[PDB]
Amino acid sequence: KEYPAGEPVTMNEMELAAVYLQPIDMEPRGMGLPAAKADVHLEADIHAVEGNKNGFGAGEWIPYLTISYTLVNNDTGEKQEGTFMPMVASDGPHYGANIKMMGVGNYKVTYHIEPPSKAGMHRHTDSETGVGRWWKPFDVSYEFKYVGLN
Amino acid sequence: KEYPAGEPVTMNEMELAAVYLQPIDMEPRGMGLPAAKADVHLEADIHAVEGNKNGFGAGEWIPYLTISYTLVNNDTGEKQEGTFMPMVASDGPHYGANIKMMGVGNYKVTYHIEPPSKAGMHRHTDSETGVGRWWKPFDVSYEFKYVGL
Ligand SMILES: [Cu+2]
Ligand SMILES: [Cu+2]
Repeated sequence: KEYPAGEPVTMNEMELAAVYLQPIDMEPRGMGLPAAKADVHLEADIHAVEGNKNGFGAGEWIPYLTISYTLVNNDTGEKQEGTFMPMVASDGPHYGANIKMMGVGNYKVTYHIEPPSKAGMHRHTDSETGVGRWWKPFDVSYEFKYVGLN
Repeated sequence: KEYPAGEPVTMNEMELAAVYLQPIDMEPRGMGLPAAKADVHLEADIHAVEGNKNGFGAGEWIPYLTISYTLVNNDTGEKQEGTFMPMVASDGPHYGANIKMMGVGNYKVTYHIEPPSKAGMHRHTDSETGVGRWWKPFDVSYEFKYVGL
């Protein structure tokens, strides 16, 4: 049971979507909220589309991103902020975190995305094997209605 | 991927090959060997194969690995230790480094490989979407004859 958070959007030759699930157990455990103390596992789903200039083929996961989120309950104004961790689940690698939500309501979440160069991935720059410069850091936002999972 | 280094190995539901090519330029050339001071760019080409239990589909690049190498010129006995960086080129992501070789001859290179957990990748362990435990760190070796480029 996976829940869409807003609509996927394409920016910088990547398709970027936000989704959530019931809370997960992660290894290493003890980092972040345990499933029992969270309402959802929120993810950033990010893959190359056709035309990617940074060396990724269409559909490939984009690794080494640094992603922060700012989550606002629009009904109350209460917010929370954090960073996602890279992880892998049975249908592949993604970025995510367990999240305790802030009640039923209309939410907005914004993901601030930093390119792979900022977490240790290097690019070939020669004419023979090289790729283009990385895109500049950017934001994407999603609006969704949270009603709980049960 | 220009010059194959030995034969690919399939282990831990990954195919692992070594290749080298001419020295390349890297952004921003940080802690690494400049192309003008190197003989080759040596790479680890590592992708999941079918039955991978760690969440990767067939042919997918394995990200977040930590890889070091031990390179031995078997003819002279001279040894070199170093590490690879994650790297993207026109044909996709890989791990590699510019390397100064130790003369022409028969070589062995061993890659020492640590799983994505060491570089900060977490795993779902839940029943519905969880994956198996990571494999333990391991070595893969390649024998090749280096004659220059
Ligand atoms: Cu997740
Ligand atoms: Cu490289």
